[PDB]
Amino acid sequence: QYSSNTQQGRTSIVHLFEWRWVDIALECERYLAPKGFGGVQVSPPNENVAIHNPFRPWWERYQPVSYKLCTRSGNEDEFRNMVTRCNNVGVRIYVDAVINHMCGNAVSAGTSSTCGSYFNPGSRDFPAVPYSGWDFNDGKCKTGSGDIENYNDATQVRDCRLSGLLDLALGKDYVRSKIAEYMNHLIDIGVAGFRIDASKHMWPGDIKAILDKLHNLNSNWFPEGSKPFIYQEVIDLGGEPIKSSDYFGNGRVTEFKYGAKLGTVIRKWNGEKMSYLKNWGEGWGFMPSDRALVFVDNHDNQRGHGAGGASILTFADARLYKMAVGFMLAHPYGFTRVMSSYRWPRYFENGKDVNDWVGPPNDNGVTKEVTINPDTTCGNDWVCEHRWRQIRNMVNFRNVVDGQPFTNWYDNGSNQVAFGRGNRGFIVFNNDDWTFSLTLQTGLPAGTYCDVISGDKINGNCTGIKIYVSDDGKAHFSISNSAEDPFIAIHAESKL
Ligand SMILES: C[C@H]1O[C@H](O[C@H]2[C@H](O)[C@@H](O)[C@@H](O[C@@H]3C(CO)=C[C@H](N[C@H]4[C@H](O)[C@@H](O)[C@@H](O[C@H]5[C@H](O)[C@@H](O)[C@@H](O)O[C@@H]5CO)O[C@@H]4C)[C@H](O)[C@H]3O)O[C@@H]2CO)[C@H](O)[C@@H](O)[C@@H]1N
Ligand SMILES: [Ca+2]
Ligand SMILES: [Cl-]
Repeated sequence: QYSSNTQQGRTSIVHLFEWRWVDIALECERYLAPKGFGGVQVSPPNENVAIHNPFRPWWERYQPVSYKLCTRSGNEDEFRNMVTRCNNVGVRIYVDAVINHMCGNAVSAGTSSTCGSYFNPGSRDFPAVPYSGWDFNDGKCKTGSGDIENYNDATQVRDCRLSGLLDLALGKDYVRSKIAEYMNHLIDIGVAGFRIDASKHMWPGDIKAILDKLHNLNSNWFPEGSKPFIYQEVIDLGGEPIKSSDYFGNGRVTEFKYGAKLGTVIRKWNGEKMSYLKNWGEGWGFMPSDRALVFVDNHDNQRGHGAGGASILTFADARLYKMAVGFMLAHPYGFTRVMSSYRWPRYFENGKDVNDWVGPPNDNGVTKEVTINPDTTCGNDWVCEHRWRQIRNMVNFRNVVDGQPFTNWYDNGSNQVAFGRGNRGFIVFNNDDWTFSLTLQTGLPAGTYCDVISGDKINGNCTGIKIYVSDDGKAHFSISNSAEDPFIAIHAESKL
């Protein structure tokens, strides 16, 4: 469950948050494959509650009504077509699996769901599964409200209702079997693994019992005996009884300390600075590298949900965000996930965004297609971070340096730092208020290299900055603090 199952030499996944299946399939073919992306995390593919107040929020997708593959992203046929077309070009698909709970206990009964299935939360009736009152934890929870009241009590965190969401009885074999049926349907289609949503709210032993029922990956694309890649969402920032390490038996775990601390460093908040990143990783108290799923922001914390945190960097602070993402992709710690977002009407009212619920770009609830502008950016209000040159070219940097040791570290005692990955790549950052200009040891063979942050290599020339590495591996770097991108990266495949 720890191996990504990506094609050899592809090292990252991109979260195409709320994108339609037909758009993802085209994106695999035209962009992700030739650019070396390993895989795509998709939003929940299972039928959910259509919530009309507020209007079609992104979060309605975390309120399941059935395991039918019918959502605003498209139907079962479109889902199958996407997975096929992606695997056929060597790009994997990872599913966001919502298995802790069904919908909110106070949603009205009826057929207001993305596939028209009837459901009755009040009587616990979900006949398209089917589930009944017998399949929920109402009798097991011991709080007055039936909802989670206290994160200091590990038992109620697992047995009671997260924010009123109907809590599935994952202790019983019937429920475990219905969930396993859904996941096996996905695996046979050609899915390479799963983000397990709300993992903190399930017993690690109940997750195990469901994963024991899973098939091996589809033998047309994957070697015999391949297991789905599993990464679990657990928010463990310290100081509560549940620990991310309680989940290592099942797969990888999301390391939320990563993006909170890196955002603080890059913003230079709290007395922190880039020279302290010399021991980034386990030195900062993070979980082991071989268990971590890392990221700068995710779909929750980029809009103040989940753990939130003011330090989080997102597309909305583009200049610092590209640097943070650039550091993450150059550094060997963890398995990396890049976010891909949409814009929404951000409106603050006593220091909270009251529009944090807004769903993807839409026409009366119908998801807008991803259009591609002539300069290769996206229209219709999709951000497409994954197509920003500085991010895409760092996704390739990580592939080119895969397996190479962290070496040749330099720092000025403040916010000018540089490091190498073996003899395959070198990266230089200026986050200080003055120019960085210095001759440094790169570890690279002699030659002319294109800086892949400012430009691209094409036809034996560069479109941006060029760096000249001499016979002893040294090169001069000059980065103004006023630079729009104040970092430089070169690697073995950017050499002329
Ligand atoms: C009925 C309910 O509907 C709406 O709730 C929505 C939320 O606002 C959305 O954020 C979204 O939640 C998703 C989800 C549930 O499917 C789980 C994910 N993330 C969770 C995390 O798993 C939880 O543990 C919890 O995090 C807490 C930490 O564990 C604590 O340590 C501490 O830091 O507090 C945090 C915050 O409580 O909540 C996280 C968000 C998943 O990725 C989420 O996207 O969807 C739900 C369901 O629609 C309404 O917003 C709400 O008011 C209604 N009561
Ligand atoms: Ca639970
Ligand atoms: Cl996540």
